[PDB]
Amino acid sequence: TTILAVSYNGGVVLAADSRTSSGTYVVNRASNKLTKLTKKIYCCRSGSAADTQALAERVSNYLGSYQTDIGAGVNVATAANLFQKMCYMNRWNISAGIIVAGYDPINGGSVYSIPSGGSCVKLDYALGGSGSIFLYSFFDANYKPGMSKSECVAFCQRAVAHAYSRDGSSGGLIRTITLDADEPEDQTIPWNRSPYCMEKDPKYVTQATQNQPFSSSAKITGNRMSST
Amino acid sequence: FDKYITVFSPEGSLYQVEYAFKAVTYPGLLTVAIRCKDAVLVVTQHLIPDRLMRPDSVTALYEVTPNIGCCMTGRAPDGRALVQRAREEASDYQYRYGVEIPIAVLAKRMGDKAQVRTQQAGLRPMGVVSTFIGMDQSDQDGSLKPQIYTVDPAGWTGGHIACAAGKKQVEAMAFLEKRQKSTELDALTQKEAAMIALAALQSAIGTAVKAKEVEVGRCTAANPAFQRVPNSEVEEWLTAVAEA
Repeated sequence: TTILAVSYNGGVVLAADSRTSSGTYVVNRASNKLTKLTKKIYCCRSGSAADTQALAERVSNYLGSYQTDIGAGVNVATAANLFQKMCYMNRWNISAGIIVAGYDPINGGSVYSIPSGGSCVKLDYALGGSGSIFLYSFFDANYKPGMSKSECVAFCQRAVAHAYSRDGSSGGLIRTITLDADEPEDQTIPWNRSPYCMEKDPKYVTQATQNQPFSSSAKITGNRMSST
Repeated sequence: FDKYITVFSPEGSLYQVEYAFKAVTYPGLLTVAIRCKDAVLVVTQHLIPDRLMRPDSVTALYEVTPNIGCCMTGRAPDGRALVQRAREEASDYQYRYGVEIPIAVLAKRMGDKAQVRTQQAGLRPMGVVSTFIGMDQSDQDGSLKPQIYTVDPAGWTGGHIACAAGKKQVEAMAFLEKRQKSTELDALTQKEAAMIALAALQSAIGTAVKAKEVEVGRCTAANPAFQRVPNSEVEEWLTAVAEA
């Protein structure tokens, strides 16, 4: 899993790969890990599909009740707070990295990370999933904040692609959604138009030279490609 | 002895339930609801005699869910409480089944809730008539049909084409029956309907209404969410009534 969210001026992007794996087999290659909580507030789920689907459904339910009751929009902080509560109450029995991100008119776009222990941290961007370990340096090196919506979408797609090109546990599509004052725009990049992969990076086209032919010299030539 | 507790009288009637019906008319407000081909409207009086009261703060219209409105008529705080219960019911239902509660089910469950108060002693029946409106998806085509379900303090639940509750609910009804012999009410337009509703309200309460003395709620096939109709548009219907 690779999930992330990034703020831009006036909203957020969420992004995720689509793969759900039972270890080394892919049970679902088109999962949707961007889960709607309210109209403009989403979570990205990582960890146990079961656990995260159960919490998201629970929180989305509570939040719809709550919106009907106060007769007004919900804040992202409220959604994060609830998520945090539930994640923390059940921290021993669930595996669950969440990101809660969305747009509310009081605070603009926000991002909260709620990692396994049930901390809740408000950030500019957040990463989660097994694939996130690959993006920390990518962000450190290549993410400048203050990006436009469209730049930010493309950057999150790149970021996911980089992650899932190295994490065996992430893969497939890249789903994104933006969340701001306007209508949510979901997007889905199929793998074969991924903005990065190792199988198409020109610096990984030359094969490692492992299968040298038997020679009278130490000079390395190439792999032996043919018997003759 | 039977007048004060939920046991049967010798005639086989439940006094406290009958009296709860009088709680419906006691406030002096009338409500009317009506469905047309692709919408449903509910109109209720919204009387603010106190110049110092804040009109937008008092209402008898309530979102139950985004796709179900209701209008409570009667003892206002009892209505507010039923709304809470409805809301809970609707939300427990969405959690359990993953779908928004159909309005006829919600009505039925609120009728069950009321019925209970008439059979278990020492719970006061809520003195309201609840009127849920909403759209409802059909299993054949998937098209949305508009619905009006009432629930009354006895727990009697019903679907309606048009319905009135509150003071002069009889003279309102009589007017709509009469206008149902002319036209077919489910072939009307949201305008012709609202006109009928507003005209029925006006007939019953014996006065012409202004826009700010009503509050109107609506669901439409196009936009199924339940929405307070803005005053501009109620003014235009009220103009269309005084004329034609």
